[PDB]
Amino acid sequence: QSLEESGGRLVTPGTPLTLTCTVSGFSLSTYNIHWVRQAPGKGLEWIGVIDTGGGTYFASWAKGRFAISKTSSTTVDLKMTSLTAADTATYFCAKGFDYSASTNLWGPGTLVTISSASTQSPSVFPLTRCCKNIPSNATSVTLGCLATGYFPEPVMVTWDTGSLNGTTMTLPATTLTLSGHYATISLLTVSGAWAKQMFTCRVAHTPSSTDWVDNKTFSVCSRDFTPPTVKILQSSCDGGGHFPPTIQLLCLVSGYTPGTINITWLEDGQVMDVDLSTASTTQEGELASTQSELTLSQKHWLSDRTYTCQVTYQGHTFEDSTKKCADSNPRGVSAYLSRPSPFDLFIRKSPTITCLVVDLAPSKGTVNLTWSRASGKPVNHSTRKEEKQRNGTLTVTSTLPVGTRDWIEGETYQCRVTHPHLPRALMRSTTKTSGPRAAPEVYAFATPEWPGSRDKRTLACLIQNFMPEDISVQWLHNEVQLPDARHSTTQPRKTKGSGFFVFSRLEVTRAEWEQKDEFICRAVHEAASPSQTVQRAVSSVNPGKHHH
Amino acid sequence: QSLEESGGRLVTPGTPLTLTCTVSGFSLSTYNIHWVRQAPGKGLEWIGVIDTGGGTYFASWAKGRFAISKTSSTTVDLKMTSLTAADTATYFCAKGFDYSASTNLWGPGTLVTISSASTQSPSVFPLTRCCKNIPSNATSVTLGCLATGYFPEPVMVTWDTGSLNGTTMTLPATTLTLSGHYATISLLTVSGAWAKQMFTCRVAHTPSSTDWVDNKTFSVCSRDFTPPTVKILQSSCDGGGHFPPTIQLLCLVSGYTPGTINITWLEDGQVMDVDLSTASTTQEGELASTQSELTLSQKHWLSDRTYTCQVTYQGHTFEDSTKKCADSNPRGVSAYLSRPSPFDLFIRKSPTITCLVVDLAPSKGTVNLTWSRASGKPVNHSTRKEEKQRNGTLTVTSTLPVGTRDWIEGETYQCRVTHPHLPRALMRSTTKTSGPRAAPEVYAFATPEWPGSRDKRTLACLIQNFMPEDISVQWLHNEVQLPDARHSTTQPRKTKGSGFFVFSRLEVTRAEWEQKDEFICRAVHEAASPSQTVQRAVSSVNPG
Amino acid sequence: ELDMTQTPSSVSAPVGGSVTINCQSSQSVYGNNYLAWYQQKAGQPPKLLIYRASTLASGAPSRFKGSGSGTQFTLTISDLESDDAATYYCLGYYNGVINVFGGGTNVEIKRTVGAPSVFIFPPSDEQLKSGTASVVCLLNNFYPREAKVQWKVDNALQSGNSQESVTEQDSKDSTYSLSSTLTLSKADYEKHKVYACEVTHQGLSSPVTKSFNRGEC
Amino acid sequence: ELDMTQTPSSVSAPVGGSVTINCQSSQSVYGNNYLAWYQQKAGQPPKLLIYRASTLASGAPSRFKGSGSGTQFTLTISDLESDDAATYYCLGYYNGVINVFGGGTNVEIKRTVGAPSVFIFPPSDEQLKSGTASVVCLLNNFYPREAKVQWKVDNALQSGNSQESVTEQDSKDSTYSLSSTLTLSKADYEKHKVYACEVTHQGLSSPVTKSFNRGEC
Amino acid sequence: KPKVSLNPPWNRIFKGENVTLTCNGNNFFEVSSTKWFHNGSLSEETNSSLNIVNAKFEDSGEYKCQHQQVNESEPVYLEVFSDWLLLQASAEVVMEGQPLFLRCHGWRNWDVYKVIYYKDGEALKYWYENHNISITNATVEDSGTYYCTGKVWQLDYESEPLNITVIKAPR
Ligand SMILES: *[C@@H]1O[C@H](CO)[C@@H](O[C@@H]2O[C@H](CO)[C@@H](O[C@@H]3O[C@H](CO[C@H]4O[C@H](CO)[C@@H](O)[C@H](O)[C@@H]4O)[C@@H](O)[C@H](O[C@H]4O[C@H](CO)[C@@H](O)[C@H](O)[C@@H]4O)[C@@H]3O)[C@H](O)[C@H]2NC(C)=O)[C@H](O)[C@H]1NC(C)=O
Ligand SMILES: *[C@@H]1O[C@H](CO)[C@@H](O[C@@H]2O[C@H](CO)[C@@H](O[C@H]3O[C@H](CO[C@H]4O[C@H](CO)[C@@H](O)[C@H](O)[C@@H]4O)[C@@H](O)[C@H](O[C@H]4O[C@H](CO)[C@@H](O)[C@H](O)[C@@H]4O)[C@@H]3O)[C@H](O)[C@H]2NC(C)=O)[C@H](O)[C@H]1NC(C)=O
Ligand SMILES: *[C@@H]1O[C@H](CO)[C@@H](O[C@@H]2O[C@H](CO)[C@@H](O[C@@H]3O[C@H](CO[C@H]4O[C@H](CO)[C@@H](O)[C@H](O)[C@@H]4O)[C@@H](O)[C@H](O)[C@@H]3O)[C@H](O)[C@H]2NC(C)=O)[C@H](O)[C@H]1NC(C)=O
Ligand SMILES: *[C@@H]1O[C@H](CO)[C@@H](O[C@@H]2O[C@H](CO)[C@@H](O[C@@H]3O[C@H](CO[C@H]4O[C@H](CO)[C@@H](O)[C@H](O)[C@@H]4O)[C@@H](O)[C@H](O)[C@@H]3O)[C@H](O)[C@H]2NC(C)=O)[C@H](O)[C@H]1NC(C)=O
Ligand SMILES: *[C@@H]1O[C@H](CO)[C@@H](O[C@@H]2O[C@H](CO)[C@@H](O[C@@H]3O[C@H](CO)[C@@H](O)[C@H](O)[C@@H]3O)[C@H](O)[C@H]2NC(C)=O)[C@H](O)[C@H]1NC(C)=O
Ligand SMILES: *[C@@H]1O[C@H](CO)[C@@H](O[C@@H]2O[C@H](CO)[C@@H](O)[C@H](O)[C@H]2NC(C)=O)[C@H](O)[C@H]1NC(C)=O
Ligand SMILES: *[C@@H]1O[C@H](CO)[C@@H](O)[C@H](O)[C@H]1NC(C)=O
Ligand SMILES: *[C@@H]1O[C@H](CO)[C@@H](O)[C@H](O)[C@H]1NC(C)=O
Ligand SMILES: *[C@@H]1O[C@H](CO)[C@@H](O)[C@H](O)[C@H]1NC(C)=O
Ligand SMILES: *[C@@H]1O[C@H](CO)[C@@H](O)[C@H](O)[C@H]1NC(C)=O
Repeated sequence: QSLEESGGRLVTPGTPLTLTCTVSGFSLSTYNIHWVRQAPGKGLEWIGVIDTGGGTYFASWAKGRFAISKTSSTTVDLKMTSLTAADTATYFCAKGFDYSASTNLWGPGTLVTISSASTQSPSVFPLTRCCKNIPSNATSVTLGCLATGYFPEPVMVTWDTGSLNGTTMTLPATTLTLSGHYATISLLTVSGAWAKQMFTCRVAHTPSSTDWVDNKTFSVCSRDFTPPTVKILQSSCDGGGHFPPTIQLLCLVSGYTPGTINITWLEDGQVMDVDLSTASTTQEGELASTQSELTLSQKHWLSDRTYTCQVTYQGHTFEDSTKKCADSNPRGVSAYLSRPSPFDLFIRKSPTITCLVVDLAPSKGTVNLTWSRASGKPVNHSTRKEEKQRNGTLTVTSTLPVGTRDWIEGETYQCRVTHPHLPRALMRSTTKTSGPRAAPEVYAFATPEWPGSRDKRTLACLIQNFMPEDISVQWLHNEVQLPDARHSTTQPRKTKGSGFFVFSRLEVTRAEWEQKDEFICRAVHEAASPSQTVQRAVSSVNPGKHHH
Repeated sequence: QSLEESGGRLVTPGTPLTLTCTVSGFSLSTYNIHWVRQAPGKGLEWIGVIDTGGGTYFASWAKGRFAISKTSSTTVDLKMTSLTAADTATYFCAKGFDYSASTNLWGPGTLVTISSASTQSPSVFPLTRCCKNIPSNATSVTLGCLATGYFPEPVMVTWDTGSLNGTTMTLPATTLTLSGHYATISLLTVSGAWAKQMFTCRVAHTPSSTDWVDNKTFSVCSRDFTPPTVKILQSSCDGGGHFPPTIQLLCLVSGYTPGTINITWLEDGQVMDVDLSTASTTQEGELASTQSELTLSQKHWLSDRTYTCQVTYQGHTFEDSTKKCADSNPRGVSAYLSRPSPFDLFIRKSPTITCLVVDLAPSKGTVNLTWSRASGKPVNHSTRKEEKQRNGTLTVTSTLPVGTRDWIEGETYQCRVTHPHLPRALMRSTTKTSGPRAAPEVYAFATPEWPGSRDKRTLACLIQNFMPEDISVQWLHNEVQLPDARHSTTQPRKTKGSGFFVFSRLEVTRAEWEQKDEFICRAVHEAASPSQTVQRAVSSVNPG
Repeated sequence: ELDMTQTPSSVSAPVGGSVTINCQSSQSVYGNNYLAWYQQKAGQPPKLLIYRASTLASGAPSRFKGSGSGTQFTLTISDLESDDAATYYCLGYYNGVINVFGGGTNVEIKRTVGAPSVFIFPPSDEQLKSGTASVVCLLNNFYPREAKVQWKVDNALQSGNSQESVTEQDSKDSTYSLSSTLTLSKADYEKHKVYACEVTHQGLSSPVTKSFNRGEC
Repeated sequence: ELDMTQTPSSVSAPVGGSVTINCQSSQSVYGNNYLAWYQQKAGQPPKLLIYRASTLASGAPSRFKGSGSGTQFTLTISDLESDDAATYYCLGYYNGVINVFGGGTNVEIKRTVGAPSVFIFPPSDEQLKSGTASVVCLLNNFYPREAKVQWKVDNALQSGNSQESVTEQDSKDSTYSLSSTLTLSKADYEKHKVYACEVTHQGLSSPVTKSFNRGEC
Repeated sequence: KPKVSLNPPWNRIFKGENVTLTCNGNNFFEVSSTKWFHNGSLSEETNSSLNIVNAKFEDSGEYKCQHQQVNESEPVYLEVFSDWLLLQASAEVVMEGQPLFLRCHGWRNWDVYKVIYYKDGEALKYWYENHNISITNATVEDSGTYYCTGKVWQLDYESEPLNITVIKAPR
């Protein structure tokens, strides 16, 4: 004999909403159903009642916005229209003995939010203490998860403790002051053999999706090792100030507790082939020392590329950076503004534009970044990320959701950049291309089998004669859309006649084509028909039927 | 029965000189005495004769400057006066049967020098070959002594070989062109147990003093004159290019035979305090390694002073030096230097490189552009060209033809530009890659027919997994290479693993494939074998 | 139109004391006793204590007594325990099928002083790839509520970058739990070494400090 | 006043041939035969071959034949050996007790061809403390005298910093010996790495190169 | 009449920049007080030099001065811009033989590199750093619409064009 409420979620103002009270144990032909709401920080407030005959009676403030219906023998629906921000509340349904709401059987309530921010998934991080501050005789230990940055309420955290017992304490949420998002912690106190026990928190956010489940699985320690220090040395230029014809880079990983270690060199963040560099590890006493040597041409050094020494040691990353040295380093702020991708516009159906502002000098104060439309109609709320980079600059990214119909009918969007140290405002604008239209031709090909490439094959796709230039190409294999990073795609270039072309290259492995040898190259483009996509499948088996 | 001359000596101009002919075996009351001189590099010249009665007669050029006298029964003196540099000669006395100088008994001659330079003692140095170039078996070996820098003639070299019989030979002296001094090389060839034997040369220089004796004592082999390799490494400025508060300099002495070593740092040639740097030494197998760390202030580094690592190993000095870098755009100018195209290099076999310098000012005074190789071998003339641009700047372009074989073996080529308004010379350098080699894969495809486009097709060529990145692509139809404007090729980008790829695209017309439907995509790449060229043809046909 | 006035909005009494909560109505209730008294804690549905203005509900203890008639009604809670600290409500049912809740009354229970147990949590490396660092200070099982948390980043007192989350008063020992989250950026975290949480509480004679060093764990 | 001309100044013939050296005087000699023929090598006094213009001296071989009278005199050396490569002189005795030497004639023998043995000597460490470096290339026991020595310092051909010393022809095997000394400063010697001596000779089909890198001995 | 002098001479400044208007003529009447005219409105300054500190956009416009003489001075115009590069110039109308100085000036003493001046479309002069063309004389073909391309903090910026016109000194 219980009651339970469902259907509470985040909707916009003006959106109708239906809650369902599912009852169990009693009959609705004997008992009435009451509806009571309660705002956060406010007391209880009666909404209404349905009787056994179906007659609904409400309060004075309801004014016909609330309707109660009996849908089945166990479910009672409550429908709301004309919702504003005052209706953000936890809603309870109750088994009423009479028309009075004096009863001992209530449901747990469901939570309804009326706001205008983005629905954000939580980021879940473990919370373990410092193991040097954790005593060795500790019969019990307290640990946790932080689920932060989500919008809106609620998340729920359960705990997998293994064979151990665990007291679980979930604190109430705090609204973050800068973003408006929520953050919770969940704490788990266990006893016994906690030092070898593997602990999991399960955080679910039903406003994101019903089956959004994040398991953060972690053990409780943060003692690592004595920390290495990374420094990079370089070749000297000569007595006339001139560079040698090759440049040596020496990445030095100073004295650390011996263990497995990896070194990756990066050229502007991209992984280099390991053959062009060496690495050496020595041990003196109880301490290890590591060096890595990199060889570069003089041309590459003079091209002002940035090189990163990446150290991976016991699951922890260290890093160091270098670029060509300079006596003085002038730099100014620049800004770029993208159009939405066809994939986001027509497949995902959620287009956005991004204003990316790079190479600003990190002075005092935040940079003013404003979105506007030439029509004067309102813009949506944007998201803003600020990130310090390896080369010393600060890069700010702003992403603005745009209306799909808005974009298609030719609206012009503006990014406006202001800062006190700027001379003038930086201005960027973006709009749908005013040229005509032409559909893509698609051709997919496989390279032949030959020695040395038995279990790894290169696949290729040609997309051509389309106009205008904005196109998205992806590869699909066995009812999953493969990640963009798996393949490579050239920049659109003009054809000799009319229109543009792109090439895509995808290296595939033996297990994939033995799984399914059908690989589909698909282009999404505004001029494609009938649903703005065109696709072609290829099989790489391509059997040698000579003379048919 | 012999004759011997004495008294030949270096004297000043105007100094009188007396030579003595000492005879033995015969009597001067029976035989006459002739005097004959010979200049160095010239012929013999008769001076005079004294008879048994004491009467002397001279040549026509003597003019009373020479006098002969009988001093004893065995000695005959020649007094010679009013001397200039033409009397520098070797002087012979002879036993004359009659007043003719037709005789078979002559003395060895004595040497008379009239000069005006300073008397210098010789410096004696051993001359031993390299012991790795000396073979292990090596039944005879040749060594020597160089006695150099002395004035005037002569020196004499004898040899202590120990227990060996040996052969000695002394070369004639050479006048040094810069100083006017002399130098001799005296060589000794020995055999047997020469590897343990200590050999000595005695160089004596009677112009310095009568007992100036230099015995110089040395062996054939020891160990290597081990040349420990000096290199200077330096601190990083960071990822924004800013300098840190201090600069570390690291002098490395890597892989050398162990011994005493000292490291001194100089700042503009003056010795820095010992506490400002720390040195350490390790050993691995046989080879030693030494390092030294020097800490500099940022200000000192930025002051453009020269820092010198001075390595003293077994008493000998090995050097390296450094100063603050030049950051390749001194006045905002840019310079670029290309590599040869593979098509130019391997197909036409006339590779060229091009040096382009942009954003110079259009002022007077011609730019000085010079080409060079690090090895010092000669370069050809280039096509020097200047032109002012529409934006008021001036670009200078030069194209140099280079040897195909020269490039393939890894030569470095240098473009050097000097302008009067530039504060220092600007340099650019280019060379072959130091990475691995991987030959390209070539794949060629014809598109199927698309509805509505009966008279055109597109050909696609995939070139992949090559290393290094330099590559040329051509398309051919009817055995002739098609113009470059007909086809489009992307810039090289890295694959997912090793190597690079490019795609090439060629639109063709119905007239072309009906003329010949076979079209060849050919890639030229340095790693391709056997002639740096790999191609694949494609047709627009079916198996049928 | 009609009103339910619940007085007072807050009342405090120790363990063993009594509180009186009055509800006054503008119009008399249906059949002059149709009023309920409810007890509600945080995150929970309200639990019925009194129905029909004097009759005790099933499962409610006998120390909750209800009285009154007409417009004037009174709940008296004698023999106060530490579990009884909650928000209490009255419900009036009327003619025309109208149910109006009361304004609410918070009851505060004075019990024994407990010192907080302080723990400090460095941010984990999965947050250290997102560009944000949140340092967590936990105050565990303290009575009473009033405590002060100060953040020290390289011995500098922080301001405007910390937020506190406090639980409800517990149902078995009636203590409180607090957390202060210190939110910093990537560059503001890695430019500093020592991170300290200083806790001042009246059960502590001195403000206790738990600290760590960045990277030295 | 009076002249005595020896023609030619140089004459060449192989082994087994003959040379003729003529001496012509402006005035006839004393008693129309008083003339001598001498043979002189390097560093040695001249040895008498002919006295009284036809009479062979004691110890001279019979292949030296003197002839002539008056003013015109001729030495014929038939059956030529490699020992006979020397400088030959004619001596005229005149009235008034006058002895006049001839101008001299260099006789060049062709004998069998010997290739040079090439050795290279780095400068010793005692010379390297003095600021000067001398690199020695030795060409040992060769015939003929015509050979070319080229110095290569980091594959650059040197010019103006080398000097050669050539010995006289040997009295046993009739070969020559040569040395080329390359003289450099200490700053120039330490700026370069490889040092090569290239020898071209008529007995060698290719120019043989002996080289050393700095140190590595 | 008195005339109005500008220190510095440039009638185009940047936002935030200073400038001082001085106004003097022949001393037929003794200098005691002066009147100032921003757009026509009388300014609250009596002294002969008016200071103009931290320019705003409203500091643009027609300027004029006056003394206790009867008739006024000429309508000097002061444009104020906020931008990256302003190609400043000495005078907007010039008469032959007086000096003309040009300056492609960058915001708050910043250094503009790879500077090129354009006269009527063609490239008049280019210099590596910023430069200061000074033509002491002015031909009647010197009249043109000028503009300058520059590089400030590695990025390219073009100045707003400014039309300049020489006239003949007889009549
Ligand atoms: C017009 O021309 C002048 C050039 O002469 C430009 O700048 C002037 O700069 C000086 C120097 O600052 C100003 O004089 C005074 O500045 C004080 C602050 O700086 C001093 O003090 C600190 C320590 O306190 C030292 O470290 C520093 O080195 C200086 O010694 C102010 O405190 C003064 O008092 C008043 O001024 C401020 C201005 O904001 C008021 O808000 C205050 O309430 C206070 O009462 C004083 O100003 C001088 O004033 C500047 N001139 C002008 C006209 O402002 C101008 O920038 C230039 N105008 C432009 C370019 O538009
Ligand atoms: C004396 O007379 C003067 C002339 O009659 C009057 O000057 C005029 O003042 C107004 C306002 O002060 C000037 O308008 C300027 O400001 C607005 C708003 O500024 C915003 O946009 C700018 C775009 O350039 C940004 O740079 C700013 O940071 C800010 O975001 C703009 O709408 C104007 O821009 C327009 O005009 C300029 C040229 O002035 C162009 O370059 C632009 O592209 C755009 O077309 C101005 O920036 C107005 O320009 C000015 N008149 C003149 C001729 O300069 C003055 O008000 C008056 N004084 C008094 C006290 O009465
Ligand atoms: C115009 O430029 C002037 C530069 O000289 C500015 O300065 C002076 O400012 C003072 C006070 O504001 C004025 O003084 C007033 O007038 C007289 C004269 O006093 C002055 O001279 C005596 C010596 O004779 C000296 O001791 C004083 O310190 C003053 O400097 C007196 O009755 C009073 O002091 C009175 O304050 C000056 O008159 C004035 N000088 C001139 C030449 O006008 C002046 O601020 C500028 N005007 C502006 C900005 O409107
Ligand atoms: C370049 O710079 C000069 C100043 O630095 C400019 O000034 C002077 O300009 C005159 C113009 O003719 C030159 O010629 C002289 O003219 C005077 C007077 O001109 C008379 O004739 C004209 C023509 O009809 C008439 O219009 C006038 O009213 C006068 O009646 C004569 O007296 C001289 O003989 C001479 O010809 C000057 O030479 C020149 N001065 C100098 C120092 O160069 C000059 O105009 C500038 N040029 C340009 C193209 O801008
Ligand atoms: C060249 O362009 C400049 C603007 O950059 C024009 O302004 C003049 O610039 C010079 C040098 O920058 C100023 O000289 C001053 O000298 C003193 C003493 O050395 C020093 O304390 C100052 O800081 C400054 O360097 C000059 O006053 C300034 N004049 C004006 C009216 O602003 C200049 O007119 C142009 N032409 C020439 C021929 O220089
Ligand atoms: C200010 O300008 C006026 C312009 O009309 C000057 O007027 C003068 O008036 C007299 C009387 O008719 C004439 O004779 C003159 O020819 C006019 N012009 C000039 C230039 O004097 C007035 O004099 C001017 N004020 C001053 C001080 O010059
Ligand atoms: C379970 O919790 C109790 C405390 O309630 C503790 O004493 C006990 O050791 C725990 N048991 C295990 C197996 O951890
Ligand atoms: C988390 O763990 C639970 C417990 O087994 C499991 O049902 C759930 O699927 C897990 N979720 C994820 C995302 O791994
Ligand atoms: C120098 O060497 C010679 C060669 O044997 C030797 O006779 C002589 O005694 C040596 N000189 C001295 C001073 O020993
Ligand atoms: C010494 O004489 C013998 C006799 O033939 C010879 O074999 C040997 O090589 C000679 N030694 C040297 C060093 O010449």
